[PDB]
Amino acid sequence: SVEPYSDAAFTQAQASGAPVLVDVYADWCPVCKRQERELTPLFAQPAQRDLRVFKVNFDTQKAALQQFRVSQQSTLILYRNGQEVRRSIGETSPSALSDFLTR
Repeated sequence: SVEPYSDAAFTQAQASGAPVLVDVYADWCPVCKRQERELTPLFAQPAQRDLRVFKVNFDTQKAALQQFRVSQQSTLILYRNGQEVRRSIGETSPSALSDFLTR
């Protein structure tokens, strides 16, 4: 699933046991645009079937940025079982983004 970040939906996703992707975007970022392109089909693939994606708007959700220790748009943070596994900034290789979600 893909949904806008909110406190309540994020906390419920983290308590669910499912993997969670925090995707920090900006409406005027060509990298972000580019990422979104390549991530959208990856989100629909069977290996991603349990992934809960939250889109954090860099411009409007500043409390979320502090929580996630995020200083740049195009940051991706992957959680499993409620704990951060890895993060990535600015990556636009389709194979690298696939592997970021999969490994």
